[PDB]
Amino acid sequence: LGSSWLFLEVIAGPAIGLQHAVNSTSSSKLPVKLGRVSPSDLALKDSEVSGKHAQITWNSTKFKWELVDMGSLNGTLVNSHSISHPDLGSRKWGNPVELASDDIITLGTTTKVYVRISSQNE
Repeated sequence: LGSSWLFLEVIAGPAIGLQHAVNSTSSSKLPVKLGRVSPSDLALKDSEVSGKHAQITWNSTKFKWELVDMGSLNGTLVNSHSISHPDLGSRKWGNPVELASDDIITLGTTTKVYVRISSQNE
């Protein structure tokens, strides 16, 4: 580790108090996993998310941070905007949406996680 830093915090769900962060130098450990019950990184045990709603993974090539919607039954809205669950019946995995500092995700009825991204001079 040692490059950049992303931090997230569950603001309203059946697990208020879960936070997720990682460095831009993390490879197979970076891709976060927000979900109800599973190997996911955030435990949002809300019926809205059968198992996993969404996650995050970014690129250091174009320095971009985007999240995806794994079977977005309820849907994952970024900054109050359904960016990856635009098609219900489709339940498509969706394409990675780029998140930003001060953003906000909602993968259910009220489960909303704060999106923060800060650097680190090491």
